[PDB]
Amino acid sequence: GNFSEIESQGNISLKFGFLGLGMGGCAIAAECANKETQIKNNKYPYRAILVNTNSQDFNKIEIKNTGNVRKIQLEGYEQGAARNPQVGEEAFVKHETKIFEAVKQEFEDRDFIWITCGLGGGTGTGALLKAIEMLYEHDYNFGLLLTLPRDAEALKVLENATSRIRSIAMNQEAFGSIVLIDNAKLYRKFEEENPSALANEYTSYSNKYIADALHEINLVTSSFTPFSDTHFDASEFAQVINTPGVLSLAKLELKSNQLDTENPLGYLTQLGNALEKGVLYDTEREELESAKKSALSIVTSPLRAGRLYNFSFLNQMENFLKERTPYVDERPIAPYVNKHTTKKEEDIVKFYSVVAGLPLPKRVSDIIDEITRIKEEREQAN
Ligand SMILES: Nc1nc2c(ncn2[C@@H]2O[C@H](COP(=O)(O)OP(=O)(O)O)[C@@H](O)[C@H]2O)c(=O)[nH]1
Repeated sequence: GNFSEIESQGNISLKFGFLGLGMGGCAIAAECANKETQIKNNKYPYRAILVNTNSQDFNKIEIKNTGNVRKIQLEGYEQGAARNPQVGEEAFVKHETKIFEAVKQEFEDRDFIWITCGLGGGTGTGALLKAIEMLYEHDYNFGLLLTLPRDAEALKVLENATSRIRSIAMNQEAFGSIVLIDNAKLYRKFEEENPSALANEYTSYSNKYIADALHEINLVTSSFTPFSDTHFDASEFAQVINTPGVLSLAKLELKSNQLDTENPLGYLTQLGNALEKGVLYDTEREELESAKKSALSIVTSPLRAGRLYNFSFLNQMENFLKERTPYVDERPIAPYVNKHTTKKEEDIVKFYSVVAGLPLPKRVSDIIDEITRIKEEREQAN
């Protein structure tokens, strides 16, 4: 996932600000913060505030960019394995001042704010609600970068995740989009992608994967030249990110030969399958049919551009997104062109879509059953 080439003649759309909450919540934000880029004067375009109980792992987290990040610790809350949300609630409150004071300065120019939290835990999970109130009462443009625990995480944990999802989904109107991350999915992906890899490389993989996923789209929307008036530039992007509800990012890279306008069903399926198999969490057609906003950017070389971006294509795409999200306000099928392209990736046609205003995924539903299975069986034994 190297962007050295693009970032050079490219540029970001929004200046994100990640508010870390808990071990995992800070692991991601920190990962997003420690991102060097070839952009114009700003190796580290992202800033973050790591808010978590004083632990040995948090006291371990390494930061590359000094000054763009600030660790905030909470005394007398070395919870640990306890994993009690309410506790994490008091902690954030008892230091509410010492925190916001750091948010009022570290984010004096952040177009958006990603409340990165690891659902299921106790610290982050608990403060996740008090953190939203803070950024809300102080009029900010924030979103929710949450992660869905896996089954092996045991009962208790799952109960915590579910507890907040419900609270969130019912107050989603009070803030931006919710970039849900399915740890179960990513975990199951890392096994396929790298079958030989060891379990000690997971987190790194995911964090570095979630960071690039979020960063890649932010870079694409404002690093290429449009082929027409239909745009999905920084301005439009900012919209999809401020719309309440879950957000699903999709990506698909194909070759010019593979892509056939005469026989679209061939690749359309892939795009339709790649759109269902989100980058961070799986989503079915049913859930997409209730999306408020959509967008699909196509990036390719200057030569394959004029040839590919014909009348038929543009429509075939307009129809694709159409059947996928019939109730979307507007379907900006904005095709872009990249001049500074490598002849190696010359015959490549990349896709980038962003579906917002989506309902809760099927995963959260499963996490409700896995908790039910346990509780029920725990009594079927009595
Ligand atoms: N993607 C990712 N998820 C994590 C990481 N650390 C923890 N998590 C997830 O977040 C959940 C809560 O763990 P953690 O954040 O350490 O608990 P907390 O510190 O009390 O908020 C776990 O069940 C994990 O699934 C991480 O580094 N990366």
